[PDB]
Amino acid sequence: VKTGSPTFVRELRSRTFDSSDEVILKPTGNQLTVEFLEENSFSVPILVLKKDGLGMTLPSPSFTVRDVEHYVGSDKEIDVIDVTRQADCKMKLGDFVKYYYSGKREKVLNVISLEFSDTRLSNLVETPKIVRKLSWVENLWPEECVFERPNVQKYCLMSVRDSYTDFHIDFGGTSVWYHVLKGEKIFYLIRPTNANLTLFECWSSSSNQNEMFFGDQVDKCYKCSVKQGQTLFIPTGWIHAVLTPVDCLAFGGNFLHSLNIEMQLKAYEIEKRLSTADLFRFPNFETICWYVGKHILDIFRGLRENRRHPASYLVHGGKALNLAFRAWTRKEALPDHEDEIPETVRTVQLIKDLAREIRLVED
Amino acid sequence: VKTGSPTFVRELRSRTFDSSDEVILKPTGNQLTVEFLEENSFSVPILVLKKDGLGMTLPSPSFTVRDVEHYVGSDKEIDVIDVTRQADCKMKLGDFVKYYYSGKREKVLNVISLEFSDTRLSNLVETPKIVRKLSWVENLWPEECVFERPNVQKYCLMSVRDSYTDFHIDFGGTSVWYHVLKGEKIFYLIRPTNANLTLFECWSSSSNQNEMFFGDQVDKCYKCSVKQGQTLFIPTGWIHAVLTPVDCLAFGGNFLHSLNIEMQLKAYEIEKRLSTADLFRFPNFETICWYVGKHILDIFRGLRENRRHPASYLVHGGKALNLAFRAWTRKEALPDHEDEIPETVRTVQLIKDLAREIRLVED
Ligand SMILES: CN(C)NC(=O)CCC(=O)O
Ligand SMILES: CN(C)NC(=O)CCC(=O)O
Ligand SMILES: [Zn+2]
Ligand SMILES: [Zn+2]
Repeated sequence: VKTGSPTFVRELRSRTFDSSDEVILKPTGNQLTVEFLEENSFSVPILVLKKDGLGMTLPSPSFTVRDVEHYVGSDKEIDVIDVTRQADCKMKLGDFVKYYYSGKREKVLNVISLEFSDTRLSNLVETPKIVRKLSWVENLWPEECVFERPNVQKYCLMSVRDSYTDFHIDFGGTSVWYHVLKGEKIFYLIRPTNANLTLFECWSSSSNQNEMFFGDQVDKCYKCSVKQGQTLFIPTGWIHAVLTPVDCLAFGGNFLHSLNIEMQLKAYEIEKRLSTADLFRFPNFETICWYVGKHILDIFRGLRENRRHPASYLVHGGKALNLAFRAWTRKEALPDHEDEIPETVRTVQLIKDLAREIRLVED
Repeated sequence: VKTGSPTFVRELRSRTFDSSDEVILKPTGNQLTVEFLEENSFSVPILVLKKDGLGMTLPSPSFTVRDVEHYVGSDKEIDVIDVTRQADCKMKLGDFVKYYYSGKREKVLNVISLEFSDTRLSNLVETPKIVRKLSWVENLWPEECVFERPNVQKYCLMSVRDSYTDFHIDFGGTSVWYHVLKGEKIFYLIRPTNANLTLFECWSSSSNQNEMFFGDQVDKCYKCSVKQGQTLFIPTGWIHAVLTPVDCLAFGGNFLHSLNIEMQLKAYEIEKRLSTADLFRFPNFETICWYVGKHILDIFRGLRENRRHPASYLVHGGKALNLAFRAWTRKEALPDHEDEIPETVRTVQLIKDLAREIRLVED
C-alpha cells in the first residue's frame, strides 16, 4: 500500500485519529492579537472559525480556478505534484486549468505553491494582520540589503478531491497560515517534540517511507478539518500531512517570528537536512537571523536604558539565537556560513554584547 | 467597598469575566499522564470532569463536616480565616463544627489549610496518581536527610457559602490540585507573565489593596467553576482568587515538579518577598532544589553515557536551576543560603558539572 493511491486515500478517509479539540485554540479574529500570542505562546495550532477580525481582504467564496487563470496568466509556470506518484514537475497554468475543469481524474494533480505576489491577483488578497505584524521578512528585512529576499508571503492552492501532501516540516522552519475560500482540507498535525522529530528524521530517511503512514509511529496525531471560511495557523515545526477531501481553493503564507526562536532554528536545521527540494524556498534564513539579533540587542538596550524588563520568551529566544551565531562563526563552520552574514554586521561584537545584555536579565 | 464584604461578594457573583474555555485543558483521567504533560507542558490549568483515571481514592459525595471531625479530632488546632476581615486565627475543630452546623453566618469563617496526613482521615484519601508521579517531595526528598520535610500533600477544605480567598501565588511556588467532593468553588485565574507579576507585586504592596479587585488591573482574568466531582490542577505561579458560592467540601495538595523549573524558582522568589505569613508552609525549598540538581545531573550523564537526548524543557530547567545555584553561593549571598545546602552536596562541583553537561546538549 503506497502513499498516494486511491486505496491509501480511501483508508485514510476512514482513519480514526486523536481529536483536534484537545490541542488547538479557537479564538476569534479580534482575540488573535500579538498580546494573545505573546501570553499564550504560539506552540499549538489555532483555528479561527470566521474571518471577521483577521484583517484579511479576499475575493468571494465564488472565486474560481478560472478567475485564478485570469489574474495570474495562462502561461505562468507552476509546480504541480502527482499525488499517485508523490513527484514534482512544472506545468503551464493553462494546462492545469484544462486538466482541472475536464474532470479527468486519471492523474491526481495538486497545486500548493503558486506564489502570486507579482501578479494582478496580489491586489485581491491581503494576508492576516497578525501575520503581517509578526513577520520577520515583512518588518525586519532591510531595503539596503543586497541579499535575495525570500518571497513566500502569498500562495494560492488549488487542490482536487483526494489530493495528498505527505508529512513534512515546512521550509525555512516557517510558520504557516491557510484560509479555505472553498471546499475543505484535513490537516493531520504532530507536535515537534525532540522525541517525535527523531522518529520523523528516521522515517524521512527510511528506505520504505512511501509504505509507512508516519502518524501511526507517534503518540498523538491530530485530525483538524479546515472547512470553508475558516483559517488555520500552524506553528513553527509542526509535522503535518494534508488530505483534500473535496475540491478545494485556499490561500496561505509562510512566515518567521520572534516568539519561539529556538524552535525556529531547530526546525530550520532539520528541514535543511531532510529536504529533497532542489531549491531553497526560503533563501537566506541566516541572514534574516543576523538582522534580528541586532534588533533584539537594541530592544534589550532600550529596555535596560529605561529600567524595564523583557518578556521571558524573548530572553530565551535571544539566548538561542546567540548560540546559533557562535556555532555559525566557529573557525571550522565559518566557511559554510560566511556568505549569509550581512557585510554591515560585526559578528564578534554582536555576540559579545548580546551575551552581556542577556546576563544582565537573569534572576 | 472592601475585599470580603457581602456587597463585595454580591458584586463578584455578578461579575462578567473571560471564559475559562479559552485557556484550560479538559483531558480525561486516563489521558492525564506524565507524557501528556511533558508534551503539552503544564502551563495552563487543567479541569478533569470525572475522577475516573486519576487514581484517586476518596470517600463518597455524602461525607460531611462531622465526618471530618470524627477522623481528625475535635481538639486539633486549625487555621481559620475571617472572610469579612481577611484575617487569620487558630480555632478548635470542634468550635469550627459548632459554628459550621449552627448556620450563624454573622462571621464567615473558611477553612482551607487543614493538613490531615497524620490523622486517620489520611487513610480515606489518596491523591491523584499524576501528582504522586511528579512530586519532588514524594520522589526525590531523601530519607537520610535531616532537614525538616515539608508536609503539604493532603489538605481538607471546608468552605461556607460566600467564602473568599483573595488573589495570591501559592506558597513555595508549588502547583496545586483540588477535588470538589461537594458543592462548588469558582477560581479566578490570571497567567503569571512577567507583565502580570509586576502588576501583582505592585498591588500586593499597594496601600489600599483591600479596596482593589486585582482581576480588573490585568488583561485576562479567567472564571473557572469547579463543581461536584470535578478536579482542577493549577500550574506553577498562577495568580488566583477563590469564591465559594455554595457550601463546599473539597480536598487538595501542593507539589513541585520538574516541568518548568524556571517558573518554579521565579514563583518562589516572588511569593517569598510578598508573603505576609508568619511561617513558611514550604520549608527548605532550596534544599529540595539542590537534591533535584544532582538527580538532573545523573540523568544527563545517563542519557549521554547511552547516546540519547534529553527533552528541551529539562535542558532549560537545568540551566535555570544552575543559575539559582550560582546566585545562592555567590560570596555575598552565601550566608542567607548556606543553611539550606545539604551537607552531602559539593556545590562548586555540582554547578561546574551541571554546566558542562548542559553545554554538550546545545545544538
Ligand atoms: C508544504 N507546505 C508548505 N504546504 C502544505 O503543507 C500544504 C499542502 C496541501 O494543502 O496539500
Ligand atoms: C491559598 N491556596 C494554597 N489555597 C487556595 O487558593 C484555596 C482557598 C479557597 O479555596 O478559598
Ligand atoms: Zn506544509
Ligand atoms: Zn492558592
